Amino acid sequence: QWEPVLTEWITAVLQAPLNETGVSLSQLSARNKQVEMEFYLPISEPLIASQLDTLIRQFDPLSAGCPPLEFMQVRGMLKGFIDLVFRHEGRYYLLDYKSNWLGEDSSAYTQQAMAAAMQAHRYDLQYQLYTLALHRYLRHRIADYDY
Amino acid sequence: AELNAKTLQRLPGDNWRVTSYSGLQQRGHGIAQDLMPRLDVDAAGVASVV
Amino acid sequence: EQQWQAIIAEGLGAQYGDAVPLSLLRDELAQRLDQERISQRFLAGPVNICTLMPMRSIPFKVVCLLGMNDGVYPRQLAPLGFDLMSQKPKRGDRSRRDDDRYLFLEALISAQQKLYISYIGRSIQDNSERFPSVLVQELIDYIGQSHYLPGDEALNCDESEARVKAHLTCLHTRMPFDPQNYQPGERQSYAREWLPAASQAGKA
Amino acid sequence: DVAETLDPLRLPLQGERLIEASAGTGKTFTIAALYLRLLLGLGGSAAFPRPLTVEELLVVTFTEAATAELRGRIRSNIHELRIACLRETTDNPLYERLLEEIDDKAQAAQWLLLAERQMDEAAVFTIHGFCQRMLNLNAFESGMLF
Amino acid sequence: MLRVYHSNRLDVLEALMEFIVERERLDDPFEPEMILVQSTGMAQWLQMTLSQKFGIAANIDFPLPASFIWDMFVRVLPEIPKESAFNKQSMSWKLMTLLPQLLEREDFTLLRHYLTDDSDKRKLFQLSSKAADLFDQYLVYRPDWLAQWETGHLVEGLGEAQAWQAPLWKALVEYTHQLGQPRWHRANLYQRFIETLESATTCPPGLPSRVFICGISALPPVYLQALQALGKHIEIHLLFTNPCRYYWGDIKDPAYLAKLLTRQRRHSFEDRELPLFRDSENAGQLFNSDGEQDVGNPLLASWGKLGRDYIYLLSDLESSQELDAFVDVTPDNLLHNIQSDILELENRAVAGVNIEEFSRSDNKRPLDPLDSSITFHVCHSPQREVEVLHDRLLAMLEEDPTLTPRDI
Amino acid sequence: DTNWRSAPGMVNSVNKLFSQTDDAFMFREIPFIPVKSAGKNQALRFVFKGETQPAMKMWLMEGESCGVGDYQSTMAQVCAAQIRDWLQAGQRGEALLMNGDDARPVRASDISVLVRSRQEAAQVRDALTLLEIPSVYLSNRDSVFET
Ligand SMILES: [Ca+2]
Repeated sequence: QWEPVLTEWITAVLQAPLNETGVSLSQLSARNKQVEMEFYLPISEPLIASQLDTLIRQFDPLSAGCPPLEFMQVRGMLKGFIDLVFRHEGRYYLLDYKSNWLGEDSSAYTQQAMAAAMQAHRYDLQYQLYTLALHRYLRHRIADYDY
Repeated sequence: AELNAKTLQRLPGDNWRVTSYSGLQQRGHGIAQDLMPRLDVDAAGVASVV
Repeated sequence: EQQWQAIIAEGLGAQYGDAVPLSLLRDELAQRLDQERISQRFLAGPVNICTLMPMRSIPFKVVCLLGMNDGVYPRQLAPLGFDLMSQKPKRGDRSRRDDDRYLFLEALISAQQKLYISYIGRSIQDNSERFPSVLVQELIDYIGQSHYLPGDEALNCDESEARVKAHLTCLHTRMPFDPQNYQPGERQSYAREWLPAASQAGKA
Repeated sequence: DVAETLDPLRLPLQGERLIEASAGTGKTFTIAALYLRLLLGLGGSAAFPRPLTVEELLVVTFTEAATAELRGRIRSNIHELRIACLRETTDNPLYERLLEEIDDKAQAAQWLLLAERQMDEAAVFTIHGFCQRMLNLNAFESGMLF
Repeated sequence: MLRVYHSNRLDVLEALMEFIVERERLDDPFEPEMILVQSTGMAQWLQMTLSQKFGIAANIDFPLPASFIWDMFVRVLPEIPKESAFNKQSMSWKLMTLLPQLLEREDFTLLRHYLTDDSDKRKLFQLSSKAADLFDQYLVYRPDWLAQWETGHLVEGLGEAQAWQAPLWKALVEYTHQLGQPRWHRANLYQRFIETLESATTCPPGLPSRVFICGISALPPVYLQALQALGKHIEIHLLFTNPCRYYWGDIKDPAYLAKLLTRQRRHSFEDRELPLFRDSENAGQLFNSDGEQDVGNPLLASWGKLGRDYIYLLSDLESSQELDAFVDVTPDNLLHNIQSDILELENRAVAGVNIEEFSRSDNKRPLDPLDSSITFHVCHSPQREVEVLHDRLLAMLEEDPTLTPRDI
Repeated sequence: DTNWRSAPGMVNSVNKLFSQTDDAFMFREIPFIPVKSAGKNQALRFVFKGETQPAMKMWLMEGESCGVGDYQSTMAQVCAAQIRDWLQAGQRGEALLMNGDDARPVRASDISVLVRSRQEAAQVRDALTLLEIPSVYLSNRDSVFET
């Protein structure tokens, strides 16, 4: 008895306009989709929580809510799964489906409420990290690529 | 009893680990990211009269 | 929930008509759950304690083998008996015996700097003696048959051999607070914790 | 009635034989001997039709520590009698009386080499290990669960 | 081409894989770099090793061999269902609806009684499985057996049980048809696969660019051939880590021997091979009728049993192009000495076949009481055994620095 | 026929005892045939505070009647005494196990008290322990949990 609600829920999210010119999951064919990408970003020279908080600040207005540096020095690797990475014949993207909230209804999924839970779970980091990976990967694959 | 125990002159120093945006999410996911590598680790909780 | 769904969907796939008794599923859910292994921490926070996995012979500087006792390492299991294929073998075939034995070899081969070999020499009860897995026997036996200590250069094959095997073989103590573990030399313990008791420095 | 003073090397390795190993009579030294004979098919008229493999000489003891020791003692005797086959010379009892019965020290050395590397599968189990083993192999006849 | 690389250490083979990737840029439309592997461990070792000597590792697929071969079947051949309808699982179920009917046949009399005395689908399900398990196996080792049984024919020389397995198999195939499921197994499909690839000598229909095979010291005869034919339109880099540089396997016809006297090329330089002109083949190596009556080193003799088979099957391929990548092992340690022997296929064991040999002892190698590589420890119990290790790990950590814990 | 492992004096005493009556094991089907003691052992002997002792020695309580009670309090006592007697006389090199012209002082590790049940063991362990002679019941089944 969840099929109606669900079958209607999925589509609504598919034919949903991403940023601006066109872009909507439903417009993505197999060839332009790569699901669940697993990456490994080596990290030499200890990554200090504080040292990273600085630059993360200057460039990101989101990470302006500066509680950060909640982890401690780490040398090694950096695992990570990317729910989805696709291309709108021009560029590549980072999609992460996030099922969360019990926060009643709609009013909690507004451009404000969302950017709130963002720092709440410090997902912002996920961004910078994930993209830093796609960067390294695309640069690696696309022989002579630009950001 | 003419004994004594070797005492190592080395030190811990550095620690090589393989983290993963887990340097963030505080534990509880202990053995969780182990049993299900792709579990929706971003969610958790109970539900009620909603 | 994954395994449960799996086990059921699979049965539906092959279109099973008749009904199913719980036992069937529980007993299977059990088995699967018994085989599902967790090893996500294999190469991050160092020092990996594990089992000999076939098709995973990575090179390490240090390789330690523990519990290489007879009846324990070359892991067994007899073919179904009605597995035709096992009576009339062929070049492609595979069996655990073969897999494990070639595993022990992959260790030696993969150990770049140090090979550590250990087995249990006696049960702390009837004190009867136990034995090292034949594989380990085939190793020191080869060592002794192709080496000789500096001192002993003119004595005998068998005699020079013994001294070698005996020299590499190290008989440990029953308790960690045994003083032998605290004199000077071969593996002086790094555990001062026991030192006082090892030196009978107690106060009744 | 009244048994023949047992001479291991001359015992007829063919069907039904009862051996009384009195108090500390070297029951173990006997078993090993008889084991080797069998492997190399030695003996003579009191020998066995053909040579047997490690995985054909069934030995059942009652204890667990028993089969361990029995299995241990044998791998050793084999490694020796085999070596004492490459040197074609031995100066330690049993073995010598054995080489005199050997006709091709060079072959026995080979045959034995296999017996050596085969020991991690020697058919030396306990009464109980033998059972569940035959059972689990012939499951249909025993109506056993896999 | 089906390139076969024999190396001494996984490192060099990882190296060659590292280079193969830096060279041909590979396309990049989210095309997953492929590496057949048989243990998560490898996948992790490679992933990390590669993320380093490149700054990142992202796509890479680690399909198991069996899952690769079938992947291609779907690609090459016409309309092959993803996932066979004869997979070990579904087989168990289909076999559970069948067996009950197949009883009381005289054929299955043995099962007929085994299943009666009692049950509640417990005995029936273990059988339906151990059966499906076997079939799943016969579909790889003896895939011709089925094509035989499918038509009712038996195969001369097999134990009984074929008495019931053979019918049962014919029975499963017929039943799966009525169900309306893709008749295609893995046996009735490998022959065709090769034929359509071995022929159609035109071009690669649209498969992957390059493929690697890392850390798998064993593959089925059929999977190799399947890869062989595939290695005519695709680049197959099979990285086999071999314990000996010379050939240590057995031989077929004294006619097949000279066809082995070929040579392996260095991945970058040119040609090499086994020692001693003819004498080698002669002497005792591949004596009487058997195989290498000497297999040089006695350790590699009784252990590598699995290796021989795989190495022997690799050198029985035609479209192959094996090549050396063996790195030396200077004999300074006891470990290095032994490791060296195994590499050069030589036996330094001394038996003392003669009083000349047996009396002196300086013919063997000098030990060095100070040598700690390869040590032996006898303990009273697992606890004790672990407490002791922790001590010596500590020791050998103290000993030489550079030794981080991950190296143990 | 040959009994390696044991002293001539012993094998002779055991054979004599079990040769008394016919069918000592009282079962015509379980006859007792003596055994020849091995030559390599012909040198074995046990000397104490002077000369060599008999392979077998029977200690007989006095009196006409005797309850199971007595023949334990008194036998354990006796046994106990003879143990410390060998031991003490052992440190003084007067208790020796000799193979012809070789010898060594008997040590606790050389004495052994066979028993039929837990109690009997205790009975012994006590009279022993009463003489500061430490012991260990090899057939102990108690668990670490009721200590
Ligand atoms: Ca997500």
